Parts: sequence; C-alpha cells; structure tokens
Amino acid sequence: APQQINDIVHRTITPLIEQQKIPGMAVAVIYQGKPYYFTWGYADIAKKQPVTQQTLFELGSVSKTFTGVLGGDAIARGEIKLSDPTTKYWPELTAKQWNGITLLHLATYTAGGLPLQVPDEVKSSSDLLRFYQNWQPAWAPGTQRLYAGSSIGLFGALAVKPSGLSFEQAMQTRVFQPLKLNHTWINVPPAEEKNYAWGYREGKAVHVSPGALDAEAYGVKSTIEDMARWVQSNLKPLDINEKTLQQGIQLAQSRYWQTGDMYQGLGWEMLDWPVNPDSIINGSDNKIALAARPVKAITPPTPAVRASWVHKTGATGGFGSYVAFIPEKELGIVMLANKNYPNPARVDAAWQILNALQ
Ligand SMILES: *C(=O)[C@@H](NC(=O)/C(=N\OC)c1csc(N)n1)[C@@H]1N=C(C(=O)O)C(=C)CS1
Repeated sequence: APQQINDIVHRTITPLIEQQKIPGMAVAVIYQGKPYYFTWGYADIAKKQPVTQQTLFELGSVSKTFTGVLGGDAIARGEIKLSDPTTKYWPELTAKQWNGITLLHLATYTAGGLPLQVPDEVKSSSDLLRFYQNWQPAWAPGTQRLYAGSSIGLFGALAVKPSGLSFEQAMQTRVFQPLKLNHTWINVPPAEEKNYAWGYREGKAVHVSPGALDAEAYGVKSTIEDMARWVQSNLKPLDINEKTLQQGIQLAQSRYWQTGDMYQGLGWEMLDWPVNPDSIINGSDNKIALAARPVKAITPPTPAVRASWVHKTGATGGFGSYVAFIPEKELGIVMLANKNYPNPARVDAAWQILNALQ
C-alpha cells in the first residue's frame, strides 16, 4: 500500500475495533483501480484462526447488491421488464392488493409496506404464497419506500423464473463465474468450511440459518478479495466482456426514486457526490434507514451517474459489513467484520478512509 492508505486505515480502523470489540475484520481499499488489503484479529477465536484474505464473511443484506445486478442482467437479456406486474411471474398471487404492484416496486421497496423480514415460520413454498397472499399494504404502490428483505427477496425469486434456473444457479453462472468471484458462495461447500469465519453475537459463535428467500436477501458469503473484485466490477462496468452483465450493473445503479438526498437503485443506494457525510452516516442508522419515507419517482430513471457515492450496509446475527464506492474517483472500500456493530460506525469509518484518498 501507498503510505497515505496505511495511515488513514490504521488511524481509522484501530479505534473502531477497540470501540466495538470486533473480533475479526477485513478491509479492502480500491485506489486508482487496484485493491489493498488489511486484516485484523480472528475468524475463529476458540481455534485461534486469523482473519486472512481467504476468510469468508457473511455479507448479510450486501447480498441485495448481487440480487439487483442479476435482476438487471435479466432485464438486459430481455427476460423481464421492471414495468411488468408481479402477477406475470407469480400468477397464483391472485389477491387484489397485488394489482398494480410491479417488479420495480418489489426491487425498490416501494410496493407499499412489504415487511423487513420474512417471518421464520415461513418455511415451505406454500407457506410463502400464503404469506404474500395474506399480507395487506400499508400504502398504495409507489408512494413510500420501506426497506424490506421480503420485497427485494421476492424480486430476485421472480426475476430468475424465465431463465429456467434456480436463483443460486443463475447467480453462479451469470454473475459469480464471469466476474471470477470464485470464492463467493450462497452455500458454503464442505471443502471451503475451513475458511468460514464464525460470527459473534453476545459472545456465542454463530452462523446464519436457513430461511425463506435467504439467498435473494442475505445469503451470500465471500472473501475480502472477491468483494474487492465486486467493487471494481461495479466501479467500472465497461471493462466487463459479457454485454448483459455490463448493462445489468449499470441498471442497478440507475436512480429510480429519491427520498431526501438519497436515491434507490437495484440493491445499491446512491447519493450525489460530493456527499454530505452527516447524511450518509445518520442516514445509515436504523431509526432512519428502516423508516417509511415518501418517494419521488425519477421520471424517467437516471442512468448510472459517475459522480455518486454508491453504497450498501449489511448484517446477519453475527456479522456486519459495508461497501461504498465513488466511480468518478475510481475509489472504493469493503469492510467485513464477524460482529454486527452499528451502521453509523461503519459508514463514518469508510467516509474517513475514502475522503482522505480522493
Ligand atoms: C440485511 O443485512 C438484513 N439483515 C438481516 O436480515 C439480518 N440481520 O440484520 C441485522 C439477518 C438475516 S439472517 C440473520 N440471522 N440475521 C436487513 N438489514 C438490516 C440492516 O441493518 O441492514 C436490519 C435492520 C435487519 S434486516
């Protein structure tokens, strides 16, 4: 690393780890195209395994970025349109509240109050139809954004129906493989388990459990290297040889709705750069990030704007992550930790690092 990068990383990450008691963390900095890696602490406290560049972290809701891109790749292949009604892909959704709710609404949390999580009692396919058939909206479609795994989760499950593939198999073949993300998994294969960090919640070692629509909303595990390569791929999508993937990435950073000073893409969220850091830092706090807000349609959607801060927070019960980049500045960051610590602490550290490098 250039000395600039070590100094701001160490001066920023050391106090964060101490403040938050994070057992293991990996950071990548993307700077003038190339990634620079830092690791601290333990993947596995008990067995004294260090965090390395090969350690797998659970990405949590950062998985929604892969989901948004794969959905974008399906649009670009001609298989779906964001203007299609939900019912085109799930006809059994016959309850009348589903009228007028499109793929766009699902992908962007604007369907009218679909909930944060799919409840744990929803295990089977028929439980899932049931859950969506019996849900009643809080609002008309396309008036309020409420951040929701049940919403983007359903988008991803529907968006792969036309391809004929499982969502897993579509993600593998259409996103992971072409980008050479070869240590990124929805299901960790048994031979790779030795690299799988434990998550820590109130001291207990934990992994994420199976759940309805887990792959679509929070199901990806990856390494700091592969996540660096995911950021580079989203920073510079024209370098990607597969046409539909290249367009898919650009569709996921298109601006569909605005609330306050933020815009909703497909899994990614964006703000104009130069950004006010107060708004990203405070905006990431759950009190705000999880609240319903009114949305203004961007008519028509703005194509990926280079001069943007593009980002996503994610957590599971035992992990906490964050990815942010700025395409105009050829700059990005990935922060993976095996503890779920508050979002504003993540964003503030990323902001400290990146504004220092621009
Ligand atoms: C995304 O990260 C998603 N998070 C979750 O679904 C979980 N935990 O979040 C704190 C989760 C999934 S499986 C498991 N054991 N835990 C949504 N994101 C957030 C977030 O802070 O980004 C949440 C508020 C919970 S829901």
